[PDB]
Amino acid sequence: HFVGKYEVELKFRVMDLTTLHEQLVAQKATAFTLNNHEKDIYLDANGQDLAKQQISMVLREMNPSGIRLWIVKGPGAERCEASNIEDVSKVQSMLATLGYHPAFTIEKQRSIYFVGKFHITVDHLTGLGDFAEIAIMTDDATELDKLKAECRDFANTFGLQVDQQEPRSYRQLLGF
Amino acid sequence: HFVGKYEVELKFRVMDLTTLHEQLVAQKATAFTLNNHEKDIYLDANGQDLAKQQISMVLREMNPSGIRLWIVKGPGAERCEASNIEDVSKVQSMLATLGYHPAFTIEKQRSIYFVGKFHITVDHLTGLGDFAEIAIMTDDATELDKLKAECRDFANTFGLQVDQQEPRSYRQLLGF
Ligand SMILES: Nc1ncnc2c1ncn2[C@@H]1O[C@H](COP(=O)(O)CP(=O)(O)OP(=O)(O)O)[C@@H](O)[C@H]1O
Ligand SMILES: Nc1ncnc2c1ncn2[C@@H]1O[C@H](COP(=O)(O)CP(=O)(O)OP(=O)(O)O)[C@@H](O)[C@H]1O
Ligand SMILES: [Mn+2]
Ligand SMILES: [Mn+2]
Repeated sequence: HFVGKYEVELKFRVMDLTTLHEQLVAQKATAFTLNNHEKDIYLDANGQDLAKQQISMVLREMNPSGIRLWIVKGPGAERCEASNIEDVSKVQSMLATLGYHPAFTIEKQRSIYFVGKFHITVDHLTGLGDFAEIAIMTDDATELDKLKAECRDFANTFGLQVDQQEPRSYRQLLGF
Repeated sequence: HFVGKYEVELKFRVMDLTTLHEQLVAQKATAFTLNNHEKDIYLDANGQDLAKQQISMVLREMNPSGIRLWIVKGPGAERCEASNIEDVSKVQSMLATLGYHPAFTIEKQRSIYFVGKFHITVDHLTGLGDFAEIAIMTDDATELDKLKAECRDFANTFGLQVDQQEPRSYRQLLGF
């Protein structure tokens, strides 16, 4: 379900979890992972070299699913690739050797559902509240156009409205 | 078997493969991989940033074992860390995003054996000949001299003499 170099996404603040969950129930959404605590360590060079290029690099641990990912996001906000990793500390030390060191951490509760080709990701962050992201994976930049708007069609059928859209990343929201 | 941020290693030209193999049987070596094709893609930044720090970074595929490794050697002597990865192409693209691109590729045939704490590799490189590496990984910097001396003793035991020692790396031997 996670194949491709691009994650076409639309993110929204969620005003009621009840109606969101009813729609998930309505549309026969498949649960992939539910209520995982996700801890994301963001790494950068000592002069913020990656952020100066619109790139984020993260080591993510998700519990209790046990999933560990190395993620490189950017440049831009569709480009995203990740790799499952066995050992977060081994990868972190290897990256430190290359000059990347922890810069900050973002924690969240996350659930991920599927409806056909769409991912619906439901997040809760301590300060900030509830969010949902509609996303579609692709490997072909030559098809990015259709997908977004389609995340918009799906989001339109889903009760996630423009007035609630949130274009900022979590690092942007948190001042990192 | 492959635990540590330090790797003590001695590489030898092999003048007599028959003696080496006969000693592998006599010493009850266990084969970890036999006659694998190993393709190593060396990666660096456009300005050779890693080489300038005596760091090498490799994505290795070994067939038919199916082992895939991301390896960061250095900076300088005796430092090496590796992680298993599921997909070379995927990590390669991730590293390309960070600015590291294929600089050159080395191919070889390699068998890897264990005798107690020691690793013995038997390599053949088409333009160059037959080599064997004797190696021990550790996290402890205080024993590196002892371990290297143990490797040299161990090697003599396979008919690999002090005078067949090869301090140059394959990348150096191949003009990279
Ligand atoms: N279990 C899994 N296996 C493989 N890849 C996965 C995965 N779970 C997620 N991914 C991939 O890794 C990417 C991670 O990106 P996101 O989770 O969207 C960052 P985020 O925390 O939402 O922050 P942002 O809004 O601040 O950018 C996903 O787009 C997806 O492609
Ligand atoms: N299956 C595995 N799991 C984890 N680590 C491994 C592994 N196989 C090998 N490694 C580690 O990664 C290192 C890779 O380095 P080498 O294979 O020595 C590069 P090389 O091709 O020999 O050229 P060189 O001449 O520069 O040494 C190994 O020495 C080993 O310590
Ligand atoms: Mn996201
Ligand atoms: Mn070697």
